[PDB]
Amino acid sequence: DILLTQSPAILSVSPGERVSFSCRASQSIGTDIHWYQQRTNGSPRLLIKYASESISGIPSRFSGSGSGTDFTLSINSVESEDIANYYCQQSNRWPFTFGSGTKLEI
Amino acid sequence: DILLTQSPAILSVSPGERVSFSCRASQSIGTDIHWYQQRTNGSPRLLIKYASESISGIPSRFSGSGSGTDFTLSINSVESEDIANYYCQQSNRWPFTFGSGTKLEI
Amino acid sequence: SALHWRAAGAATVLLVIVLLAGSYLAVLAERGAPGAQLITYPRALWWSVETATTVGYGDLYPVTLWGRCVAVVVMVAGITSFGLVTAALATWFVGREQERRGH
Amino acid sequence: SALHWRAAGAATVLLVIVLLAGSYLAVLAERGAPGAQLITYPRALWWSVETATTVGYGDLYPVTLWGRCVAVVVMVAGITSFGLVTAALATWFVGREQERRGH
Amino acid sequence: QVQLQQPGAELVKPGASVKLSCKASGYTFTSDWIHWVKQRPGHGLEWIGEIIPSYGRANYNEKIQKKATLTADKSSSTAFMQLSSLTSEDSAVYYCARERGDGYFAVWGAGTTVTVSSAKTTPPSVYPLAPGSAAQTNSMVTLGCLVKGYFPEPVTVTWNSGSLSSGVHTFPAVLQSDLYTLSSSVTVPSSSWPSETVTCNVAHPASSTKVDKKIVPRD
Repeated sequence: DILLTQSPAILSVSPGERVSFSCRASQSIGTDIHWYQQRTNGSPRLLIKYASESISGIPSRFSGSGSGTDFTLSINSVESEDIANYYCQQSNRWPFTFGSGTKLEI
Repeated sequence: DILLTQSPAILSVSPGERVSFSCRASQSIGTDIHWYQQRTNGSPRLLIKYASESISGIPSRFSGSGSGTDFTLSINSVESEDIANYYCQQSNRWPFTFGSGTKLEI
Repeated sequence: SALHWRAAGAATVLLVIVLLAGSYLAVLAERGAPGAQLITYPRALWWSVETATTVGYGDLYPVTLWGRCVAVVVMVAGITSFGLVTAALATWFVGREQERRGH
Repeated sequence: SALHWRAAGAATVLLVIVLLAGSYLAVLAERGAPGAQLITYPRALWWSVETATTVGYGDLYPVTLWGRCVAVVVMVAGITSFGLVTAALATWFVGREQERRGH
Repeated sequence: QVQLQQPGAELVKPGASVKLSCKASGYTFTSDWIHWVKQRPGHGLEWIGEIIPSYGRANYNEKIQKKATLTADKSSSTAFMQLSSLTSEDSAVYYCARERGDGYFAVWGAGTTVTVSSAKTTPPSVYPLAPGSAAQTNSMVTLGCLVKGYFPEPVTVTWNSGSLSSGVHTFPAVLQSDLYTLSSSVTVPSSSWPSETVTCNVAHPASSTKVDKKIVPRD
């Protein structure tokens, strides 16, 4: 089963600065990585699919890059509403698996 | 995306001595590695293609070897005009990527 | 419209049905098998095409008994289908060649 | 010159056109897809040949929808083409076998 | 050759955009891709993106903030890169290069220095540097010229419109109160000057200015 590593666990940034969250897969999964945002007391929300594809409803501020094992979710100019836990999830191989999560802190 | 590692960053050699620049790819890319020379204030110049193929115009002094992940650009008998930054570049997988560069110092 | 053309038409429709049913059933067979990659519908559909044409790309293949059973039907449908188009073209040329000798 | 030979000739020309157009369009489909290897013209051309002959080497294959759409056309052109040469040889032998019974 | 012609410089106000040009010559194929590469001072090469002019499709580096839009004009064999909403992060040399669809950049343009700054363009002042009266000459002599109070970068200094190349140093500019200064040095056999003329030529792309200055002995 594919292990998703999200290091570091916490990421501090100043307002308006660019931030990158990392997701590493234990073996190559092409671009089958999806990213969710979960605010305090909220359910997860899909942000990016297949590593780089926009979802309608999501601020242009969010983007994704990577293929194989090394994946990155980026926010250009962070703001308060971005404060949440961010998870990655693979769909290359059964079963689907989640990353342990990274908290954004401003 | 394929990471190209060029270590060390600086390489000191004495005049007329043989020198080898290393380029390591994060996964196998066969022989899809190309080498450029960039002198101070100059644009890049292709030296070697597909790991080992001569370009006309390039001194015989230059050569290339390697396949998979480990690639080497060599100069037999360095001379002053060789003083430059040397970059590697992969064309195995999209997107194309560059090595961080190695400076030759005599 | 001659049998061989009706049949080729039929085999094409029947092969597209087999490729869609096969997509759906491969995913249904393969989910629950740890390591399986044939587990989303779109690439299942690509898989079913490269199986029917016997391209053997090797980027996706089933690892369970029912996935492999599904795979066999898709391959057979693909080789029969494309064999039937060949037979249909043979018939056409044999005909055009009878006429061209006033038989 | 008989239909079956004109047709085989035609199918060969048409397949070489498909292999070149396919080379060009695969690269055009696949560049911009991170991880794609089907992104230079020469190996695209090798890819198109191993696809048309359904060799399924597994050294190169498309990962995008439009690359796979291009791949399907190449495979179909390759299997039809080579099926049509088979039909053409069937016609030739059926003829040579009519004559050999004074029909 | 010159296969790829780029403008030497563009000054851009922070927030503003700019279109870089890249006019191709030599052989053009349907297969040709035009690439753009970003190099920040003292940093390496960064692949920005690619366009195929024959079809007009473009792909971009996902891993970086999308600043660019690539277009091409089939008729004028020119590829364009629209960089929009720039900041000082975007100050860099942008190269264009041509790839035959076989994976390697056969040929590069000379690169466009893009400077993001609020400061005014200023042409340089060029000053001779001839030795003093009391300086003793060797078999060689050293002359120079002082290029100061220009913005933005770069300038190109040549000697005797480019015919003098052996014995030439141009120092990197230093930046002081939103104006740059550098100097360049030339060494010629002491016999050959001033009987043979020695002229520095100073091009400042950003101001479309080129000036000569003859170096003559102090009167």
